[PDB]
Amino acid sequence: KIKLLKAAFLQYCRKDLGHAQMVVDELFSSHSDLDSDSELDRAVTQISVDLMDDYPASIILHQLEDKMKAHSFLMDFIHQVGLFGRLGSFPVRLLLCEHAEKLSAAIVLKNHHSRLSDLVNTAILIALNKREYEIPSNLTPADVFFREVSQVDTICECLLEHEEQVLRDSIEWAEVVINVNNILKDMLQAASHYRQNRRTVIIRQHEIVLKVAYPQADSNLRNIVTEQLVALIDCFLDGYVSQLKSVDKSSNRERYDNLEMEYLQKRSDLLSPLLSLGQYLWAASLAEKYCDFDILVQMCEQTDNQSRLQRYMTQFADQNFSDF
Amino acid sequence: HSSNVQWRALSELAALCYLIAFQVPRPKIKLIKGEAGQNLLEMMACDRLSQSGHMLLNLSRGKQDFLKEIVETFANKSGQSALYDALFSSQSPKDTSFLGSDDIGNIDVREPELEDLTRYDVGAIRAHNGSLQHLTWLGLQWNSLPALPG
Amino acid sequence: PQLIGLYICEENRRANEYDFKKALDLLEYIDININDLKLEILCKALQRDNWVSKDSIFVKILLPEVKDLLQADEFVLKANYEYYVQGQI
Repeated sequence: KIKLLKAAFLQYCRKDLGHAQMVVDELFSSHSDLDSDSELDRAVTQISVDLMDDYPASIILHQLEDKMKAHSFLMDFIHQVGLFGRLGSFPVRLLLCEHAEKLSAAIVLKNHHSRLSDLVNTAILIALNKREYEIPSNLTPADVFFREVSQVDTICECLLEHEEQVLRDSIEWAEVVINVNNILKDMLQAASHYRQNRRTVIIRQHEIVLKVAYPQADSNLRNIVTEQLVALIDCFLDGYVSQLKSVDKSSNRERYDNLEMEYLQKRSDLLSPLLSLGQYLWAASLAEKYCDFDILVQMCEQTDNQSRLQRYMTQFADQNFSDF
Repeated sequence: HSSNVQWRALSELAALCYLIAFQVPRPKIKLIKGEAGQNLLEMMACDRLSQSGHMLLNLSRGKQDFLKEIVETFANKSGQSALYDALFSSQSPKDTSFLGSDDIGNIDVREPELEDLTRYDVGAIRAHNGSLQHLTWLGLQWNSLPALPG
Repeated sequence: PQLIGLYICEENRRANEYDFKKALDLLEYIDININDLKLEILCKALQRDNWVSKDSIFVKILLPEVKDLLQADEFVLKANYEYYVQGQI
């Protein structure tokens, strides 16, 4: 109940000064606790996750940095007092701490980038979710657009499609559709390196692949490459997250695990074809990123005279010969 | 010396190289300490644009807007690795090699104008000390063009 | 005060990004209610918008300074306050 998650949120406050007293409220917790694994332990998971949601709900950047440290001495004040169990990730809602970490480094990666075009796509993205208090206080806000920033990505995309409907593409309008590509990209670079220090999200990425495909149809050479090294930087983070979820699930209920394979395999084919017009100098890195997707790098070696590449492919491979 | 398949692929690769060179702007001549130094630097600039220029053309006369294809296909970073591959042995570290790290951005992919080419040649006559080799080459390069050299 | 209030008067017609930016630079020049004005000014920063400038002044600052619910005391105020939680982050 609410009386409990307000008692550990009170023991973490003292868990910054001393421990002894907090270690006896975790000791009173283990004896007074339920201790039936299947849901009462996911009743204290629903508490540790309701306080990670409140250390994320918390000088707007130096104030969001102070909150990635707070949620860092909150993940250390859980490892010690322990806090060595519970997990209610299920569907849509331990991986939930990391995820709320990753999205607080995303909140600081778009705080570090503040210009008039993103701040406008953000104000359009927040006025659409609800109204804002007009007692000044107009960021128009962030502390709740952090716990949910995933949404200011699918909307600062709908504000690049209405800024592309007026783009009239015309050159300065294909420079504004790349500036956003570069931010959603290095906001996905910031969640990757925060995991190294350990269906709307994805749609908005397959939507900007196709809009990064319509533009290189009319673009000065060099520019059409930098947005191609970018949509290659981004596609290599999606294929890496479907690989990591595969490896997460295995065995029984396999039927669902061989149906999600066909789905990622019909997309590394839809990202390959897309790169069939593009430069094949990136194929070598796309073929290595989803380190097999051989059918694509095998038909790039066939379209050219690089019988040297299909010999360099089979030189470093596990059963490609029986595949080629 | 090599076969036809390598020729086209290599000439394709070379066309990109000459293109990259031609695109490079005229160097900032005023920025040099002395008159001799700056005049030299400009002389070389004219030589670069002239030699690469005629080559770019003679390779583009082979086909219709052949240049456009070269950029659209090999301006991709994939070409940068295909260039390093054909030129060098891959064993060398690809990090400290300038070729592998250059930012090939917005290749003009615009064939050269004859009038510009003429003033490049004239300015680069003294590039190779006016060797009859130099001039006989230029004179031959203009032998296929509709405008004649000065 | 006089300055901040005069830089924001309805008399100052061509008031642009720089007039408010400087009317938020003169707050450390005080020695009464700070955050009442912080609002007074961000609000005429919108009256002049005629729902562009709010946009820019959030572009010029680089944030839990501004208020919110207190503010509305509305479709693109929250809409810009979303790509203002991504900017600050």
